[PDB]
Amino acid sequence: SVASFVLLSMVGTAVGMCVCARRRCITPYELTPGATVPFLLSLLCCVRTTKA
Amino acid sequence: NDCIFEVKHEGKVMGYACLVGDKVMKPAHVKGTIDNADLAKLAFKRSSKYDLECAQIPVHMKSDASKFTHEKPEGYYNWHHGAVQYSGGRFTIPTGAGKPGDSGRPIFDNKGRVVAIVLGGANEGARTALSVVTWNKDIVTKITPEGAEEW
Amino acid sequence: NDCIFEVKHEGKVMGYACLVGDKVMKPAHVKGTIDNADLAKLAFKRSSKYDLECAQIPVHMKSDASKFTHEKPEGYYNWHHGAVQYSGGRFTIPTGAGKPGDSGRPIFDNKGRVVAIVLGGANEGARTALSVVTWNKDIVTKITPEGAEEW
Amino acid sequence: ASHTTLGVQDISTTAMSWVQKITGGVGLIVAVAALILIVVLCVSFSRH
Repeated sequence: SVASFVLLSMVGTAVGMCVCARRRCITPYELTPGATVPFLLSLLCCVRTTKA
Repeated sequence: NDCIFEVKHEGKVMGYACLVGDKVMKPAHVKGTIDNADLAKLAFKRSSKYDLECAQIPVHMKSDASKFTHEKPEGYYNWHHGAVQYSGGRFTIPTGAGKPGDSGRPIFDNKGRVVAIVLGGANEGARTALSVVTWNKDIVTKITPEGAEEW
Repeated sequence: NDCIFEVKHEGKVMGYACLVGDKVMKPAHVKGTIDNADLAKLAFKRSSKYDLECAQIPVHMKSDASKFTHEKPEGYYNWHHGAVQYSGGRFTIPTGAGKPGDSGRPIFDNKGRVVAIVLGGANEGARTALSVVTWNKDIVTKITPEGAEEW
Repeated sequence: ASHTTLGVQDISTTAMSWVQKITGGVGLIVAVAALILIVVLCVSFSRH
């Protein structure tokens, strides 16, 4: 049971790294004045990529 | 109301918030609430690292927004309290024009295009070199000289 | 007859079609018939993504064709109802200059080269930002402001 | 019995291969998130 526990904490840390990665998708491109980065979003494609 | 946009908290100006391009911008360090209830209900994103608050501008207000440019030639620019000298990679102001509370003022050129937002300033006697947050080739960058005070 | 050709449908005016280069362009959402019977019978190609219907210009309509360019500098331009601002990657008009029915009018520069056709618009208060399809470096691309409705 | 000397570090059949195959950890994804964090810090973190 604690092995299932530690594996689900490994999935929890996967969730934590993914949510930190989505927050560090957002912090370079909040909605910069330029509001157009194909060179960012055309390579990253993490989440909600469609805003230029 | 030419360029003036403002967040106010319990009667006192807590700096200013500005909608610029497609963003609603507010310094994160300014505590309190936007003094327009229609604005106050949008989804706001906070960044402590850069002290930035951003929101998506609603469509029906888009036509009041300022034009922008990433390109900042050396010269003189405009802000709320007058001329702003830019040269040497250095933005400067006359000492006393800015104080805690003035964070959020836009800097705009002779065509009224905003190029930077004031974050604070470092008094060096006769002149004050301002600490600033700005953007260049779509990347946000904060420039802080040593010994700068938050406004 | 300067740049605009009437489309009419069952007695009511139903937008516009344009002769540009060797191409016939028509918004796909526009129902009805082009007011030239030879034109109405050509093989039309549909693009749903761009809302475009296209046809081959016949040889005999040499004198109605426009001239075009892919190059669109920032500034002000002209259309039938007045000035059209291009800035920030955005076309805008005085609110009320455009209405449902105006879909199909071309946008042209100061040298009369058609650069764009109007597909619709989003009211943003003082001005209205147009949803348009246009060719950047000869490739068709749609530029759409948020929340745009067909006109 | 006479073989009683056994504990918890007891080798077996396929079992330890099974616990090897189950241990496909997350440290690669953690490392690429650390890479993104590093490339965000090093835009202006040349001093401290």
